Formats: sequence, structure tokens, C-alpha cells
Amino acid sequence: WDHQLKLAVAWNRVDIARSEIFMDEWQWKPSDLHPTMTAALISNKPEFVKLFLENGVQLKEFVTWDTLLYLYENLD
Amino acid sequence: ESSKLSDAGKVVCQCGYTHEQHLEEATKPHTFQGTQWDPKKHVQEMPTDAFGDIVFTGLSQKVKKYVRVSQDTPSSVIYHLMTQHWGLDVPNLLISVTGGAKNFNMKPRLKSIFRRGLVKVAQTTGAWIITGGSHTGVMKQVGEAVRDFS
Repeated sequence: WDHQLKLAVAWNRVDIARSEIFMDEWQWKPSDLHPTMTAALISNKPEFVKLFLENGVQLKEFVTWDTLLYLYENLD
Repeated sequence: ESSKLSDAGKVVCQCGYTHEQHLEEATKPHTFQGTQWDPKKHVQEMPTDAFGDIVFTGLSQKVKKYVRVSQDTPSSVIYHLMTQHWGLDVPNLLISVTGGAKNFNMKPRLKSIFRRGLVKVAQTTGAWIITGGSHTGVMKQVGEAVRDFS
């Protein structure tokens, strides 16, 4: 369920990312999506951001110091 | 002491909750070491202190109420608690959903009806969704169908 989301990031297709790998028993442990939330934020790809927001990816503890340091090194 | 030892719980006196035996105090003979202690005679009642609130670590941000209650408790006390001390008004509909917890398999048409109709009946009449509290199965479908609507 991490490799499928890694692939779905590159597909640029939301309904496939929703239709199978978010309809089964998804093990929450929301720290999984941080490496995927970062890729979605960088690529922009703004639509996956909302999709991850329905799945409990709270931004208040997602944004760490090192995560933002890495984000600012990947500007356009 | 139970004849059948549990898996890694061989030190269990037929209940083995938290001790070498099934007791939260001294395992005294009590002047009678009655084999196969009756639950009515052995088990007693202590006042509760395990009440309060819970917040899930990182999964959510809201607060949830919880109360540990005895096996035998008058429903008037529980209702008075949830009305006065919990700030819950009288409901309009009481729907109780129950189903398979550990081994549940569902078809997509089955999943859609929970995704839609239960939410529609819950959000109009202001019903009271009462069910079992666990992390598996139809109650998980109910939980996801109630969080995604909110």
C-alpha cells in the first residue's frame, strides 16, 4: 500500500488512486503518507493534496523542520 | 487456578487479568479456597475511576468521552450521566448497527449502501448511531462513513 501510492503519484490519475488502494482495509499509521505528501506537494499535482486531507493527513504535525528544509530545496 | 493454561498466560486463575492470579489484591485463602469460584460469590464491585476523555495520538484532533461501567448497572444512572454530565439531548431515532467484526467480506454494491443511505438517515433525523466499539469490520465501515461526511 506504499508502493501502489508511490506509483499513483506518478500516474496523475486520481480516480485510480482512490478506487482500489483507498477502498480496501488501509492501515492508517498516517506517517506513511509524509514521503508521499512531500512528492505530491513538490510535483503540484495539487489535487492529491485534498485526497490525502480526507484520509486524516493533518498538516499541524506533518510539517516538520526537516520536511520544510527539504521542501525549500526543491523550488521551481 | 485454571486447568487449561493460556497462551503465554499460564499464570491465570481462570481470569488472569493483571497478576500471577486473577486478583488485583492479595490472593488470600479467605478461609475457603473454593475450587471453581462462582462469579457471583468471588467477583465483587469496586467504585470506578477509569472515566475521563481520550484523544488519539495523531489520528484525530477532537476529544472523545468514555466511561467504564459495571456488568450490572441500572440504565437510569447511565442515561442521567449521558444527558447531564455529557451534554447530550434527547434523540429522535435509535438505530443499532451490528455485524461481523473479524471476518467480514463485502461486495461493492453492499459497500455503497452503507456509504450513502446510513449517512442520509443519520444526518436528517438526528439519529443516534449505537454499535460496538472495535477496530474491525462493519463498525469500521460505519466509522469511515461517518467521518467522511463530517
